[PDB]
Amino acid sequence: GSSGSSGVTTAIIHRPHAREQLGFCVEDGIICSLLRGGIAERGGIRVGHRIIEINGQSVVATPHARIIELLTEAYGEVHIKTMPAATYRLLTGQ
Repeated sequence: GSSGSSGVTTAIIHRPHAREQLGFCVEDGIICSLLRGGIAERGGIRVGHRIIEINGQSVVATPHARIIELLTEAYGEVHIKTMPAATYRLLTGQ
């Protein structure tokens, strides 16, 4: 691609199996720890960043509980949109 708007980080997780862990630990819609040598790292998951959208679904105002049910339902090609709470907030602060 040519038109690139550097801003929100987008990662892609490869979940070939359902009975397989994820590696990345999410807390209140915000990743904290990441499994070393797993998928998250491969896809593009980085702790500290907050989740605002998943599999094409706005979860910025969605309760973790649900977020989990969603991500889980999404297998194989999972699109997780990560964003730094700092920037996001500052953006939607005005």
